[PDB]
Amino acid sequence: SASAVYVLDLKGKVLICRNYRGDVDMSEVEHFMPILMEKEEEGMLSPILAHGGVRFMWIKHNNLYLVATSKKNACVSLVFSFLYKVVQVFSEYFKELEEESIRDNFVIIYELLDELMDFGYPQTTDSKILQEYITQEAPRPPATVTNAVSWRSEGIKYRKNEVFLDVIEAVNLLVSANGNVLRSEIVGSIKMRVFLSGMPELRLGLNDKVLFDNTGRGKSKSVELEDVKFHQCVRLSRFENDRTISFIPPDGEFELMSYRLNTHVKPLIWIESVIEKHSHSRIEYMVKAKSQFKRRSTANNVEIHIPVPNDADSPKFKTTVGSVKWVPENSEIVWSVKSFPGGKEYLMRAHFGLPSVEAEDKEGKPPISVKFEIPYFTTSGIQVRYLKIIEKSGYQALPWVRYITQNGDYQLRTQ
Amino acid sequence: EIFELKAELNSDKKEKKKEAVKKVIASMTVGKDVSALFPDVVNCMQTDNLELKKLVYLYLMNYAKSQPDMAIMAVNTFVKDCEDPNPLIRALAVRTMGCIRVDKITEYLCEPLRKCLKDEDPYVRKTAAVCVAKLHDINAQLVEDQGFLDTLKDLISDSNPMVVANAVAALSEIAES
Amino acid sequence: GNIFANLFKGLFGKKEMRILMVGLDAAGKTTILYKLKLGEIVTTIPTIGFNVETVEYKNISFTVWDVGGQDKIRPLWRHYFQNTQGLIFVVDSNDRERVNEAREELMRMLAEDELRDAVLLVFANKQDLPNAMNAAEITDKLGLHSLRHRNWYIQATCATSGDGLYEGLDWLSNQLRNQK
Amino acid sequence: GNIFANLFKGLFGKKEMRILMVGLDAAGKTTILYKLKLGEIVTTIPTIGFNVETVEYKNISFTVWDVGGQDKIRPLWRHYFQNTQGLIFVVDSNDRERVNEAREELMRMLAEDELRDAVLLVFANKQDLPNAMNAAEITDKLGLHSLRHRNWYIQATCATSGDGLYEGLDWLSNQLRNQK
Amino acid sequence: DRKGGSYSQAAGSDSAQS
Ligand SMILES: Nc1nc2c(ncn2[C@@H]2O[C@H](COP(=O)(O)OP(=O)(O)OP(=O)(O)O)[C@@H](O)[C@H]2O)c(=O)[nH]1
Ligand SMILES: Nc1nc2c(ncn2[C@@H]2O[C@H](COP(=O)(O)OP(=O)(O)OP(=O)(O)O)[C@@H](O)[C@H]2O)c(=O)[nH]1
Ligand SMILES: [Mg+2]
Ligand SMILES: [Mg+2]
Repeated sequence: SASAVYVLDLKGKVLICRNYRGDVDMSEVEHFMPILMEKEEEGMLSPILAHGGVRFMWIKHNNLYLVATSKKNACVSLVFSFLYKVVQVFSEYFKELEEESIRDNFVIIYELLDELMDFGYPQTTDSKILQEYITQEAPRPPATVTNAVSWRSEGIKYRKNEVFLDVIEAVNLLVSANGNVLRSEIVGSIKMRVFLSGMPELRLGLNDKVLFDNTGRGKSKSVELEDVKFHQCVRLSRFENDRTISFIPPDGEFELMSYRLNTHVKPLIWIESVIEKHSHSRIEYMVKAKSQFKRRSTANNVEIHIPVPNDADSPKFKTTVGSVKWVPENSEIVWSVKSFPGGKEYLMRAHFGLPSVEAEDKEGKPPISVKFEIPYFTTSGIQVRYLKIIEKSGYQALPWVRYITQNGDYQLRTQ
Repeated sequence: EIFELKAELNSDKKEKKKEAVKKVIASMTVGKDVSALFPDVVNCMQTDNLELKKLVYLYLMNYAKSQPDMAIMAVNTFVKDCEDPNPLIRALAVRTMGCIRVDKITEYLCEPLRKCLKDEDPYVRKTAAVCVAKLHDINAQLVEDQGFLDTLKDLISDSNPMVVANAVAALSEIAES
Repeated sequence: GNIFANLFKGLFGKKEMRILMVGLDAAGKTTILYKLKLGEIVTTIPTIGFNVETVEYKNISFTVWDVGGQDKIRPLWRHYFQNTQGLIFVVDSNDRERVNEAREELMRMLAEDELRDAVLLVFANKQDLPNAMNAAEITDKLGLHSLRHRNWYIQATCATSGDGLYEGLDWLSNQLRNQK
Repeated sequence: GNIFANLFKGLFGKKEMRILMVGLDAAGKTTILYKLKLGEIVTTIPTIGFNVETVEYKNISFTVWDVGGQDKIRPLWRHYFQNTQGLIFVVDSNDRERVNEAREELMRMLAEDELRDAVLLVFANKQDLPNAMNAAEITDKLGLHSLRHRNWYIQATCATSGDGLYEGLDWLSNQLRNQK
Repeated sequence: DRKGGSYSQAAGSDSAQS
């Protein structure tokens, strides 16, 4: 129940404002900046502000804060969803999200803001559907918005019917300083770029554990996805009935399903780091990386970030494989490895100086995060079984998909 | 500046009227009090181009409470635009009518709202459902007198699931207050 | 400078001209404008605001700006007085009580120092009932001959039939254009 | 004689074929034909007469002639038996009392010496309720295996969903066309 | 070629489950 959706800037200036109900005065935006400054300076800053009887709930963008003022007991989740949809629409329409496009795309920005939400209730949020009625370079609105299928425009025709899938894995490990992993969860991400002719009804089928148990084949390798979040095109009723994933893919790249299940296996990359930091004399970084993944998979672009001292200077790196560079901007040692074959072991011996004068305040111990990305390796073991592409006209589709294994929240707690 | 903008907006050339409208829109967004030129922009409102009509409607909505007296010269334009064959124009007119916080303007907007309540276009139906809720929030007595509750209730039991959801949301907002 | 382009444009017709549509409410102004533009007697609700249209005849774009006769819109005729070259007055001969009000409104609108080049254009609307006056009784009652420096012309036009519209258009063209 | 034109036509597809749409009333025949032709579940009144349509798939014009299951139209199926190459039977598994009537009608229509080259095409209509039988119980009850010199194929098609229509069309094309 | 694993063709349905 937002009252006025406005876009701020880094200096407190409102780049663009669009009131939807008019119950909140436009002058309340000026007090948002002082309120945010006071909250940040006292540790009480939150995404949802409160200027008397008006609440300023907004998120932080790349360069401006999309604060949406409200007065009644409006749904905070609804406001956040509307802000996320607006950000996604802006990203789809404008390649950059900064002040350079706010002051240059006002003619289309105002129209998009007016069409997106009326009276504080959003009605259209699909960038592909919205691009057929609001352009910066007007016909009647498309029937897709009025029709039930609001995520697949009818009449799309292509020379070929090729759909590219992307089974991107997210290996997140929360390893404590004692050496044990506390939060070790892998979140799947099935992103597909559907490019076909017409409005095909995709019938996604994988080796799900529940599906295998229902069919009676609960004995082979099945992915045990604890949480499965289907897209808007995916029919919730069909999935709830008999695990049938039937939905119409959209035109372009979109996220169909987002699996999320816990992982009880050993980490793909094991980092054994030591800190022989002398008392204002020197420091030693005996960091050893052990690859627990399969030898057939190579972790391309392996970047194990080792947090070095903030005031360290004149550092020396004695490693074995991969270039080690210290970035003063980040205040950490970037153990960058181009190719990391499975089962490899890289040993590094850091050595940096330290000023004689002790620091005035503590700096903390940021966790060590690895950036391993091993392609063609599915940690969860989930493999796509079938993709039922059915069209009324009748055509031979050529579906494709690739499995990518990367590191998500794979941080290692320091000592 | 102001005189030049007024002269450009009071000309017979569309290429200059569009430029004047864009400059006025940019000035308001840049933080310029352009409410003094609201009566001048009223003459250049009924235009065939949809690009300038949206800017004029936005300026009127943002310059309606500031100059309610000068907004009395837009009821006829709204009534004329509420019957355009293009669903987008009708939806924009319905949205602008409900967005104008004028006590003397919402009274005459009941007829267009009633006409657009039973609109065949689902976008027109959603715009009418939103405008009914906006009018009820602005004036509950006017909405009750217009008998929009019965029309809103029948919206849920009709086709157009997006329009049905919009009507349900409008009914919930009306019942919330 | 060169005026070859202007001469070429004028060789086939370049002048357009303008016109105004003012008068009392329910005086046939909207119907007259519809007949001039389309050619049919269209029934419309009272003009709360104003109607803007154009008529193409004799190679001149006769733009007509209909103005309502409402009390709240009577003082709004000064908005159209800026950048206005013509003015058409629609009388209501079927309203004896409103004849005085229409004459007073015309006198008030004719007593402005800004609207001086707009010639008088009196149209006898509602010329279908026996109670309608002639083309001289209405002018005599309104005192059109006492308008110094005003070129007024009384023409009777029937809203239902449309007779006399061509004569009025020809008179307006002759008053506006002073060429062959 | 020369058959160059025939070869050129066949190089890009020349065969069209035919099809029949017979069965009991309210058996999904009209809905099945609408789905095959258009692709939507269209609600229509009972077929008092007949419906004639065509389907273009696999470069073959599959013309469908819907026939109602009315008592007054049951003996009228012999009119379409002349110049007919295909025949599609729509069963009603949701009508236990009408299953015997449908089987008797199919046996009567299958006992004609003129309709011999038309292969059997059993379509399991109304495949959306739990009471619908499988693809073998209905065939066993109808005795489709006892039809000597008849190439019958049972296919389950859902009127609301449309699944199995492509398989039935492919089977019909394979039965009609004996080429690569 | 493509970084992150070469794209592989997908099936149409569970042919072993009928
Ligand atoms: N039947 C008939 N009615 C006429 C005639 N001339 C004028 N009228 C009346 O004049 C009115 C004309 O109204 P409109 O054409 O809509 O426009 P208007 O003259 O400006 O009147 P307002 O909109 O109220 O300002 C009609 O409602 C008629 O009742 C005529 O010749 N025949
Ligand atoms: N809801 C639903 N109804 C079905 C389905 N299959 C068959 N029917 C019924 O079958 C009837 C089909 O009638 P039509 O499509 O008009 O044509 P028909 O099958 O030849 O029936 P007649 O015209 O009476 O001969 C419908 O009225 C439905 O009641 C189905 O899958 N879902
Ligand atoms: Mg009028
Ligand atoms: Mg039928």
